[PDB]
Amino acid sequence: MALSTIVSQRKQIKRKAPRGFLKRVFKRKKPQLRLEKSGDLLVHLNCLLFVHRLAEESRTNACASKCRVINKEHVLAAAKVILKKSRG
Amino acid sequence: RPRQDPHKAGLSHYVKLFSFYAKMPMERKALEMVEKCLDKYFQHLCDDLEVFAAHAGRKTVKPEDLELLMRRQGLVTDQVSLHVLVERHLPLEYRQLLIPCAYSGNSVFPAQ
Amino acid sequence: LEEKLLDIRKKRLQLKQASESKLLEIQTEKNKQKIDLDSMENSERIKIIRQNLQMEIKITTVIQHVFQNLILGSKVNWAEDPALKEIVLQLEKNVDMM
Amino acid sequence: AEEDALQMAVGYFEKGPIKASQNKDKTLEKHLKTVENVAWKNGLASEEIDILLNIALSGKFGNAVNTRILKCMIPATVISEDSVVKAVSWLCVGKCSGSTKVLFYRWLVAMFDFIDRKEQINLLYGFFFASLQDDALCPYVCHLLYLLTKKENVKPFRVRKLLDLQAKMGMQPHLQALLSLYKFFAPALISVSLPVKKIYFKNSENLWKTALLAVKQRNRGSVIPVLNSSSYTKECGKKEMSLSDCLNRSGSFPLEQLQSFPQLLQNIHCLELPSQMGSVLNNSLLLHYINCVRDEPVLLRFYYWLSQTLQEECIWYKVNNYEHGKEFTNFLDTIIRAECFLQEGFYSCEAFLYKSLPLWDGLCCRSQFLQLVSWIPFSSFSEVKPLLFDHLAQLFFTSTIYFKCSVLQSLKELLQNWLLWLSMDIHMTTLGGSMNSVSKLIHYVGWLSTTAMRLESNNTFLLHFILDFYEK
Amino acid sequence: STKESKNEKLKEDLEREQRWLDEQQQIMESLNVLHSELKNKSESRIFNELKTKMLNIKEYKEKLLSTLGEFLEDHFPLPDVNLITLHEMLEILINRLFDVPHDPYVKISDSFWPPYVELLLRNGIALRHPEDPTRIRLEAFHQ
Amino acid sequence: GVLAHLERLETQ
Repeated sequence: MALSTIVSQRKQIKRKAPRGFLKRVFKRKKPQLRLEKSGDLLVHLNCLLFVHRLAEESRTNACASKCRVINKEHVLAAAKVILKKSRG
Repeated sequence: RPRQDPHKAGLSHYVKLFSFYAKMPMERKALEMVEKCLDKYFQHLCDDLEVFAAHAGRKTVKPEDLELLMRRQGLVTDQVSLHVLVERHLPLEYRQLLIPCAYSGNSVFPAQ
Repeated sequence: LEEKLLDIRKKRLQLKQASESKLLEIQTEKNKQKIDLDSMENSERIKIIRQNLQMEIKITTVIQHVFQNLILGSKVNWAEDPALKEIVLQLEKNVDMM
Repeated sequence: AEEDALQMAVGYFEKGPIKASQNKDKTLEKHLKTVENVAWKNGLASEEIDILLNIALSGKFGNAVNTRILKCMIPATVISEDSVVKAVSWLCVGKCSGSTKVLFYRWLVAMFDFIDRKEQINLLYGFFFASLQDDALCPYVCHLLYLLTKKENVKPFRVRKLLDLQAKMGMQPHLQALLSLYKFFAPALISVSLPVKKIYFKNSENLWKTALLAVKQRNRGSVIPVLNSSSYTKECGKKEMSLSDCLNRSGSFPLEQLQSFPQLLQNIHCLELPSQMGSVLNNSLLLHYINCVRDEPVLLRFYYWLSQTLQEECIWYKVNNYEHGKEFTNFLDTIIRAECFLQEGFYSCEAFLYKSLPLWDGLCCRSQFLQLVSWIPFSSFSEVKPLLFDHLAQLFFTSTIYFKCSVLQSLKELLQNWLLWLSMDIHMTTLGGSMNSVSKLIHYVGWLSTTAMRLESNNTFLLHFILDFYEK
Repeated sequence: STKESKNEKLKEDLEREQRWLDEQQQIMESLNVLHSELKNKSESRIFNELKTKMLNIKEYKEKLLSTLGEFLEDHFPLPDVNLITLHEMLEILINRLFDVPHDPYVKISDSFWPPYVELLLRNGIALRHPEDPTRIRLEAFHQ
Repeated sequence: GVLAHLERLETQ
């Protein structure tokens, strides 16, 4: 397999969430606010749902645009709608 | 002698989750794209949480703000509440901390 | 060497010849004892008690599993109380083989 | 000496923690040092195992102290079952942390065979199976269940639990092994085909490897089908439970439990036959059973399988395929070694001999072929002559001297086998018609020997074999 | 040379035949002992066996049910619209599972407060409907 | 055996 192409992961990594990374990001972005006890878990869940939406959209865009391998324009066009739908 | 910044180390988890959910071979040029979209999504999420907390009248972020945001996103409704999504997508160690449960003489944890 | 091998093989053949008929008669006796008792199947009181046995077995299995899951989820120490220890030790065993 | 100090240390463990005198904490650390020393030099007894396990899993001395108690746990003696039951109950309490739970599970996996009784451990299968929800304890609990699994434990709802766990996590080797085991124990509920043997469970040496070796030195003083159980089509369509198992009768004996000679002795009258009879060809415990069975379906199945195999694997019959080569020779050697036992030959070999003899050249598989010729059932000479002996003589009168010696040896062995099988019938066509066959055989081989002596110009190397035959 | 080879093969075959003879003697002795023991050793008795089996099963089930009721009463009292106890919910679920086999789902009511429902769903006792979380069913343990 | 020995004598 070429280094440019990555095969799909047959096994999923452990479902442990990087709570420290999310806390550090939320602190460096908005340091004036304070997150609650387990808000990072809800942020992780929202990120999981966003990634799932983006993945399915990129998959259908790549399979509908005469392609067996996900390219850059496919995920680009998927993000251009997913990012707009994810805000409210 | 490898060197990894915490940002890429944090984003690699979601990148691998995306690669697993795609169920299709993906070119390497899409990884940085997914990372940039994740950064933009995190920025917009932080801004939305900030404005929601400001409108709520308090400085701290509470789970009702995230519930309102997910409801505006179309993910959470009155029938399909947040508990259903927590049970569907989260392991037991997090469900024990998020969803309240009673045991041993009506002892409820967390207090809800 | 051949003088020894001859007698060895002769004894082996005799043993085989005996064991053949022995095992044959054992097997035929076992089959004769099993088939009639399997094919008796009187319909005066057995057809009514078999369904009751099945239903009781199912109900007992369901109750056993429910009690086990409840004791597990209640987060209580059962080893200190022997009265509950006997129950949690008798829960896992089968019901039909009683 | 120091045993009184050990008793005082375990008594202090029984008392509890300390609040103010933190130098007594260093004193109990010296006590732990003594416990580690005595566990390294000779180990620990069985009386303090329960107390130390309950203290470590209670959660009173903190994680930093309980982390090394499990490491210094060296079972010099046998482990009791009530201690493990109390440990499982303390785990079910929920006061422990994750690291101590992982350590306890690894210790229980490493010290599994050091327990005397294992029935009450299997009686707690549900408490071990329920802990598969945690992603941190999944591999160790899977490894433990891979050893604690029996037939009465596989149930459909646990199969559904494993299926949903696989759907949520993906292809995990510690899950694939458990799924393969569950399929082996219940093939009518789960269908799994694993690709390859690769390392499924990690072979990570535990912290007690130097203690494992210590307790060991203390205790010092394919052509053929694979072996599988019967097809699951037995009792496939059933409306109700049979009257036999409702009354708990004998039943049958499983095939995977048959691993030794006493187990065959105890259950010789009731056995489970394989799904493919060819697998019996390379198993001594099943050869001992089929030695005295004389059943028609088994013989028919074996005949069909062996005939098809010999027809397809031959080198000069029905196909020009020399690619087999040594494979056919090894198969024939296995067949000969199997038919030396049972003191008789199969009918498939006789049919193959009758079929492939006119096309033989006399050099491909001379040894195995001529050894298969010796195991021919006793029959009249006039009937068996045109099928075998005509071709044998036609190949004999035009070959080298070594072929002559080989066929003389084969005929001697055939005569010996015929005489051995005829000697037992007189103890039970009459004998008058039976002696005529061996007389005609002796006259035929004598004519062969005379003609061969005339042809080979009176070679003594052949006269030796002739005299060896006449000696018998 | 040929005689030497013959002698070697003869010795090997002698050893193998001796071992086989020993094993066959053991097998024959065991089979004879088993046949002797077997030779040494009417719907009324069948009905009596079925009756005592049913009686044992009923006694065990009654004892287990009484113990489960006592446990649920002493460990999970009535919580302080009114809410029913967990025992009533379990009985309703079992009844719906046993009476209606193809439709065992029950709609969640106000009496089923989130604590007990979450407990039952976490301990694997109950399962939500795949299409609407407002309906729950009991796990088929007997199947 | 004797047959294998005859074979290996024939090969040479």
